[PDB]
Amino acid sequence: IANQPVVIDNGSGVIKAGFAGDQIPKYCFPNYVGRPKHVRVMAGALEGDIFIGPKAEEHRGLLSIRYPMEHGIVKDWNDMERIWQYVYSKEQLQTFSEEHPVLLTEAPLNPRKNRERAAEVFFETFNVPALFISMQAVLSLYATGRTTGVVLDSGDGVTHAVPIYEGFAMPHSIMRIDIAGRDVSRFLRLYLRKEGYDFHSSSEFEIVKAIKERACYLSINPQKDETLETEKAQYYLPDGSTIEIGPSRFRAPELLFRPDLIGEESEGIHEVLVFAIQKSDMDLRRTLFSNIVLSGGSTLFKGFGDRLLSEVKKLAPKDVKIRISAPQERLYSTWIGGSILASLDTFKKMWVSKKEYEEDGARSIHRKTF
Amino acid sequence: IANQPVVIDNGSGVIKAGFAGDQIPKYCFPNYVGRPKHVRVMAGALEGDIFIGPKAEEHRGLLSIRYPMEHGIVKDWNDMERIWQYVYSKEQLQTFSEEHPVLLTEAPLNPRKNRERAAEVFFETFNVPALFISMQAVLSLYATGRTTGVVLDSGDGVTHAVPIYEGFAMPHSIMRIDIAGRDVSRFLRLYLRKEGYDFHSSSEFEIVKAIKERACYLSINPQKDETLETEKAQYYLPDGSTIEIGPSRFRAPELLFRPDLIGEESEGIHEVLVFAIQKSDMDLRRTLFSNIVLSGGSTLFKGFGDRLLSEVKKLAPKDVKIRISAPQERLYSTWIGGSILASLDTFKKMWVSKKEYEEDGARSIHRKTF
Amino acid sequence: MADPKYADLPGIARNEPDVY
Amino acid sequence: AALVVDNGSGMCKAGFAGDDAPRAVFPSIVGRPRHQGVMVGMGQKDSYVGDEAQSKRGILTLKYPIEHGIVTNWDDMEKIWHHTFYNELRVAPEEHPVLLTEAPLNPKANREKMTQIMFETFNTPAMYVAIQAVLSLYASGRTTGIVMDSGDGVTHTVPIYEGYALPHAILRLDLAGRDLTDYLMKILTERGYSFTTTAEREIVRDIKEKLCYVALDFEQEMATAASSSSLEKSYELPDGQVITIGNERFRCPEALFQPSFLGMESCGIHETTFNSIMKCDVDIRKDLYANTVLSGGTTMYPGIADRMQKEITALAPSTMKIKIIAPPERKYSVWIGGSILASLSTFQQMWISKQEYDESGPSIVHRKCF
Ligand SMILES: Nc1ncnc2c1ncn2[C@@H]1O[C@H](COP(=O)(O)OP(=O)(O)OP(=O)(O)O)[C@@H](O)[C@H]1O
Ligand SMILES: Nc1ncnc2c1ncn2[C@@H]1O[C@H](COP(=O)(O)OP(=O)(O)O)[C@@H](O)[C@H]1O
Ligand SMILES: Nc1ncnc2c1ncn2[C@@H]1O[C@H](COP(=O)(O)OP(=O)(O)O)[C@@H](O)[C@H]1O
Repeated sequence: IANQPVVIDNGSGVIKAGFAGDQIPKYCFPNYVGRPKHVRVMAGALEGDIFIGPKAEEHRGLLSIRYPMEHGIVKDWNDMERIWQYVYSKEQLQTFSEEHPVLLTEAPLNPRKNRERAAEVFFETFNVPALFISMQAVLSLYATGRTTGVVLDSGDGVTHAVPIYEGFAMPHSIMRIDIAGRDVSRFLRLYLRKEGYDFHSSSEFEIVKAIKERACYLSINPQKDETLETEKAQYYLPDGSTIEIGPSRFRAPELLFRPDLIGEESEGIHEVLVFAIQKSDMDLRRTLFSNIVLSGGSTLFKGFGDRLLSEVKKLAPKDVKIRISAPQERLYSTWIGGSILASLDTFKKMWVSKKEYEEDGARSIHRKTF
Repeated sequence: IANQPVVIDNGSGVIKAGFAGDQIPKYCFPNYVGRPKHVRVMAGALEGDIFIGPKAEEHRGLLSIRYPMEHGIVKDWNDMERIWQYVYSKEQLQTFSEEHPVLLTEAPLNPRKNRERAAEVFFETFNVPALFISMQAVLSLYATGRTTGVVLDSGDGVTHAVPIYEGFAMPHSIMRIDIAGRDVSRFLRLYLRKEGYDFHSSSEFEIVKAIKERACYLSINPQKDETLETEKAQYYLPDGSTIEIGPSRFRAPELLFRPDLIGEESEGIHEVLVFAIQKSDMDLRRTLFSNIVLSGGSTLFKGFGDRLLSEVKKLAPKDVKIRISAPQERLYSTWIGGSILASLDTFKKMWVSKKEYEEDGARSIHRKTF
Repeated sequence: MADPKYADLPGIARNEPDVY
Repeated sequence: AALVVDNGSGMCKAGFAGDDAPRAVFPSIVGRPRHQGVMVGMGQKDSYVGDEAQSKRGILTLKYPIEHGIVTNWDDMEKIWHHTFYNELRVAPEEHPVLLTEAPLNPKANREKMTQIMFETFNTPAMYVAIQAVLSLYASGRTTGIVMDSGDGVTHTVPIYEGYALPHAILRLDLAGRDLTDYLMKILTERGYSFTTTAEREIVRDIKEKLCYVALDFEQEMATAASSSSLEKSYELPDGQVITIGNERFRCPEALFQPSFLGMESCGIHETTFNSIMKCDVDIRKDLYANTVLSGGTTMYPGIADRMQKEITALAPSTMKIKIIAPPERKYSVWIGGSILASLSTFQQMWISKQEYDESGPSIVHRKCF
């Protein structure tokens, strides 16, 4: 049973879905379950009581949204089962889980219990013929067509940098933080309350993400932007009430570089990139500096790559060619590589079959991934 | 110019004032501006047409009461200027604004525009020599004599839990909710209309506050009180007409713990107290649980402290020593600490001088408060 | 190509100049 | 099969389920005569009801049982129900189920007493109590939209989105048609047309229905009234006497938009609807602005929809597209909605039964309502 396999690119922010051997994912929607706050007195209302995908995006105001995954670690397992069921259902894929093999994704250095419980869901509740779990960095390099590359990614949950060299992922050189797009959006919300405009509800939270996506930029020199007085640019809500953002637009993404702003001493994006290259072997460093690949949504800020270059120039050894590459399709880079990996004939050997899972259990899944 | 400095403990419900080094604030009056509804035909009437303090409390029924400050954020700035002018005038303090320095108070995580506009009023309309804005939590600990401990407070405006360990306030663990005494009094009024005894006028609103203060209690188990049938205890109004209160007395202050009743998904007092402790670093959590300080008027409900402990026992880790301390004068906690802080010799270094404000501006005030 | 989010004029990469 | 009975404070409307318009339409009045020791000839009714009280108005003390949507005298309300079923409709209440209506934010005891009278006294097989605004929205056809319902009893607002009512955003208002009728009667006395007795209360009510209209701009209409006498219309009474008033046409229903005339100290109907929409969630305001539904007799003044469009646009941001749904049949919109609700097949499982009432009691209705 070797049908056209499915590529479920997981993530706390957005969940991409579709079939193998495609250019772009057809089914992209945000990873959250929406349930109504209010009472439904009047008949002919929105049925189901559980809202996932474009219905939830359309009807935010009703729904008390709650994210099942935080930092690539599913907290609420019932909510992810409903989302994965919604992905497979007639509203998106229009196919059964029994037909196609599954390509799952996870962030590196995650809890092994979550990986086991993920496999349990796909093998038992859904009846998958074969499952395979993979990393974000390996898939990003598949999409570009390279083998050598440091993959500095920045999603909604996790930021990390896996240094791969000619098809050799070094597991001990991996640097990871739990500071990313969601924490920047949460940090922007806190600033907007200090400015004046308060947002508190979960439906109301996604307005702050939309402000962060649209009107934010990274200053090349933050001390210079502090000393100077900002212009105070405007933004229109779905309501229509105007919001003067002020200095919070440039100070919000500084959480990525200075994680001491949230009050949680970590490395930072630029330090993680340097530390990943430094932890690897001596002869591999110059090739890893030349091949720096970007991916994820929190790399899309204005002047992000310019500042990320300047920080590498400050930290790294002098007179070395730094090249921070970044494709046009950064958001779907991880899905594209999964679709390419799924289309290859070697894919049949790498996966974990249902029969192999029933015999061995979790140990066989831990062996095949690494 | 270092005269005996004035303390002005600002608040939405009540405003308290006096001088430094005093045991209790001599001048406690409610923070609102009453203006007459009816026309004055006959001569020899109440002059001025803007009533503040005991005259307004005496003549409620005449005056259309309106509060300038909601949730520790003044909306009507002209009314607060008139209140501050009434504080300084001969009817209360009998002093000039030019002589004494000022200790103002504000809640944490407020709009910075209000803080600048507060400073402009004190420096320009009044001609203050030195101003200093401080937090309610830091002052409450000054009053008790401690340095360690979480300060749970709940006035008429704001409920916020600030964790401070040995003179180190953690700004990123400061939780805040706009669910305090005013919203409880508003929720009690809405319940009394469901019972039968409706109130609508602004002078008539203060009768609901008097009912909230006197005849209310927080039950330990809310589900057990819901199943049981109430006795319908009485309360006599200022007129004379009796009111059987019923289940509206005990379900009204439940708003503080269950903010879903009014229709706003927030934390609640008990969650805010736990969340503030959890946001801090691991080693400080056990000391923060052992030192919990209560403050404000909305902590004075019957069986409030008993319910708080039961909620902490439910949420917090098991086998930890919980201790919810409080002062005897819970309403005068923040003022006494300010009077202590004002009388210290260091207070001269902390404040924003008039010369420093004229040179720099708002930046120097944002540099000295926090 | 089709889909909601893209960036126009960032470029594929930012590279330091190669010396002799 | 089912009967719909909109127990309005003014006109008590009733009929059958699945109908275009109600059969039984009459003013909810119970006129008791002048009790003097002198006899009366050839027999008469001790207490008249409905159209009989309106016909023989000159003698009878016209007392309405419902005051502000609240049943004051229950024996009077019981006589009107009896008059609705047996005399007007000509059908027993034991055979047919009975849909009733009350305004939102009413006393909880009134539903229980209304239901007790239906089951114990009238012996109804099944009953239900609906919100008036919910039915008015259901008569109009839309699932989404705020309903500015306004009768002689109570003006109120209920914002609903995609068949989800927002109970906490509801705002009941004390201003209503009866208060406008009393205001018109007072300003008539100011220009030498004194109406004291309750027989003249219906004449001034009938004057209010014919002549009065909502002003587009009030200060402009006051200026034109002083200049010209073309606006000054004439109305002949039941008696041959005829009277002429100039200022009082536009000035009477202005009390809705300026409650200060009546002495209520409340928000006007234009800004009460705005304040209701702002209390809702921020994401679902556009649809509430688009579907600003009107209903009841107090929305039957000519040019009221134009004044609502002017005032709501003035309050709201400039980017918003304001629109008032004002149908031709908005006077009887509450009853039409009940007829459509009764006609649906889903409503057959939503009724209360006799056996369920005997098990639970009057408190079962609060669960069934919303
Ligand atoms: N053409 C009209 N123009 C202005 N006002 C009117 C007109 N017709 C009726 N009214 C007012 O509205 C009332 C009619 O009542 P309506 O049809 O709104 O039902 P109701 O008895 O108020 O019940 P509900 O409160 O459920 O609407 C009358 O008492 C009168 O004061
Ligand atoms: N143009 C943009 N600018 C800034 N941030 C963005 C942009 N687009 C998306 N984001 C952020 O990145 C997140 C999506 O990134 P993604 O790589 O899909 O995360 P994941 O794969 O972990 O779900 C969103 O939650 C959003 O906050
Ligand atoms: N004994 C009491 N029981 C319950 N609530 C009270 C009691 N005394 C005062 N309150 C409420 O708490 C408020 C006083 O708290 P306070 O902290 O002084 O408010 P502020 O924010 O104005 O400083 C009053 O406005 C009142 O509504």
